[PDB]
Amino acid sequence: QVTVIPREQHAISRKDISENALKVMYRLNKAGYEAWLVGGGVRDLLLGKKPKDFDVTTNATPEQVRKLFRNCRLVGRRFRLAHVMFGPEIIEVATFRGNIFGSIEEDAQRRDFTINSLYYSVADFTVRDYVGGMKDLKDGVIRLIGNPETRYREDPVRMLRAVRFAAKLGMRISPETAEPIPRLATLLNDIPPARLFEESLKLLQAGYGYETYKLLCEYHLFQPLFPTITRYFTENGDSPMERIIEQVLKNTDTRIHNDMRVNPAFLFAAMFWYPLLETAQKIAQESGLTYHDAFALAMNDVLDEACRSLAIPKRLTTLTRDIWQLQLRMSRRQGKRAWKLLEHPKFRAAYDLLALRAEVERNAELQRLVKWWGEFQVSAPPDQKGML
Amino acid sequence: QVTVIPREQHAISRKDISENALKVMYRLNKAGYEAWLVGGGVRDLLLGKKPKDFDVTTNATPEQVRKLFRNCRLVGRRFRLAHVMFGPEIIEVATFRGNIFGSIEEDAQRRDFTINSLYYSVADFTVRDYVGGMKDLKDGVIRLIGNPETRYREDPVRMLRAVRFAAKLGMRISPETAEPIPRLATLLNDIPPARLFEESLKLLQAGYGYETYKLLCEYHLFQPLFPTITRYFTENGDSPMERIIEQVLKNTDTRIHNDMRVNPAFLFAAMFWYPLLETAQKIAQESGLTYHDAFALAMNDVLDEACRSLAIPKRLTTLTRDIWQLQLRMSRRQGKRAWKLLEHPKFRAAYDLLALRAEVERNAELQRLVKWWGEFQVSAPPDQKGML
Ligand SMILES: [Mg+2]
Ligand SMILES: [Mg+2]
Repeated sequence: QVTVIPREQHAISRKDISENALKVMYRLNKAGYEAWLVGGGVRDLLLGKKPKDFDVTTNATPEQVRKLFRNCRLVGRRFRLAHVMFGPEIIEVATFRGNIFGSIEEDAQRRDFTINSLYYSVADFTVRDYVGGMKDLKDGVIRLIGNPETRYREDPVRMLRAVRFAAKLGMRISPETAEPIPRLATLLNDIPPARLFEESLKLLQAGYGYETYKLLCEYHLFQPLFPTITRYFTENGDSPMERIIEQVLKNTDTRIHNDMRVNPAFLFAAMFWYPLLETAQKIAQESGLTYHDAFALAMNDVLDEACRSLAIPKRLTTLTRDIWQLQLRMSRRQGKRAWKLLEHPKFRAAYDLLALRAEVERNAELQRLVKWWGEFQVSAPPDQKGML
Repeated sequence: QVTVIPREQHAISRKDISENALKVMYRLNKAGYEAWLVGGGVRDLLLGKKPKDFDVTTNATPEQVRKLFRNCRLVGRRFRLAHVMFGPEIIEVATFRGNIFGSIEEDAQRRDFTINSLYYSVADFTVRDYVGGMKDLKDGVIRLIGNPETRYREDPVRMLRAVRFAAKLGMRISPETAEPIPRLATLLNDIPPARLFEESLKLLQAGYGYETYKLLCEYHLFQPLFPTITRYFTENGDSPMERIIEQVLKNTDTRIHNDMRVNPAFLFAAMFWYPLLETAQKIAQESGLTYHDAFALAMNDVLDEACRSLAIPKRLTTLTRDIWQLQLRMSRRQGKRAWKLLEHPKFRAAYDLLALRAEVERNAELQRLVKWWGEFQVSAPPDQKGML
């Protein structure tokens, strides 16, 4: 009913707050086609927040669009979606969708959620709401577009996004859009591990991982992704592993909010720590082997388990292992062979994993290794001498 | 004299300590060529220690050493002196010198010091002492070769080497080999700037820099190199700049010896600190403007006149700029920018410069900033937050 809403009444998504990606819409409008702003920004802008990306949408063949920007630095590849560069600014320019494409209204339906589907045009300063969009955005409601049941089945990932946005923005998930999940959760295991990875970092790294974890668990959507971990929760609720994941997420959340670059390998080596430590002690007694070699074995075990669900890059995995290895050495009350560690490119991680280990296990013996490497890592060579 | 010494009369020097340049010498010997092991390690082997390098000399022309090795990996270039590469152990094979190329007695002549001219042949397990070498190396005396006065004028840098070895091994410089230095020192500003740099680092950044600095001051060899510094020495003997330098050395020494790695950008940024700080006081209290901007000129000046003597690469200077910059940033008690700062690459250095600035000045309003940044960088995010 309320399809087109004008500048004065829409929380002024004030023209001037649009990264000059207007210069790209202009070349479109000034070229016969029409161009719009969708999801990402238009959502945030209308809310109030500082948008985190501007995505334009046009009705120009992904072909015509390629022609109109020969002078421009457009990073090709990939169908429908055309890319354009400036500085630390890249502009997504996707053609509508629907023989394939068609109206701006046809496109508004293939999109996932309501709020993420509001259109803005700089030409008339109006925003088109061909979905609950506006109302939902107002009430703080994440609502899936078509028939939940059907869409989820078509692309199970949508279940994850539905919960992610729900935790990222501070709103509740739509009723008819929430029911299906607990059931269909299982449906993710049919997804390339390559992807469940990509989409997993967008959940926990991204800066809202604590809340997003509170949800991914309360919708059994955590199960499919992290079996190796699910397995160890204690109905109790205070397992030291459980605490570790909660904290490491609150902390990784702080970092991302205070702009501090973060480690993806750290995250995993933190979550999978106790389960690793468990499979370590298990193979120890069940095969009377030496601890250092039992643990060294367990690493391979836990990884190809997780790796089975989340395709983790061989890159990140190497580090992880190291972040763990150091958890051994760093305890052995070492001597003049410690400088060697203080130097490891991973000492920082390893340390911060020991910061936590001592924090959650409220173990005084461990918390000593930390108060020690605490001094020894910031000390100066003279004192660092004596210390050893 | 005693020209040749047998393996039964010369310190261990058992062929089994000669890593495997042996395979480079054998290939020559099998070809009707002379293989002598000369220089550093050949000296050390006698003392007992372990050779840090293995170089070899032969009566084979450089274009001959090329044929008999066209197979192996020759990191060629460099007239004379061919480069054989095993990998983490590269061997140098250089041709005898003189009309151009000559014999072993001829080569032993154009060689700087005594102990650095003993030859060894796997062929007959004998060391060749054409120069004083043996005696010198026993008594522990750094004696030059020909006529001190003329060789120093030939290549002034030779004097720097004189102290360098004098410091490294625990030996004394020969009387005749010393007399000229105080007088001839000034001959160093007639030496390319970039070249001094090499030889400057070869002195301090070599893990002997404390003993080598003292010997550079006692022979007035320091002055020609770091004019910008000499200028602020105080008659009283131990100012704050005069402690800062002895410490940065004693420490950069400690590191190198406990096989750590070391930042040169740091070494300098430390020495030249107070001087910069001095050009700040004047540039400020005169032509009076803001301490920040004043301090910004103080940098360009110091580096300019300092880089007039030493040729510090644009690279190194830029990191020096940083370490200094951070000394103010870190100064002002504050936060939220803190993380944005803790993430700075040259932060590790900056901290350690404050480490010293506090030690030397004994000022408890700095040792205070240290006890802070010290704790703010070892504790995890929950505390790192409350500390602001
Ligand atoms: Mg982007
Ligand atoms: Mg060398």
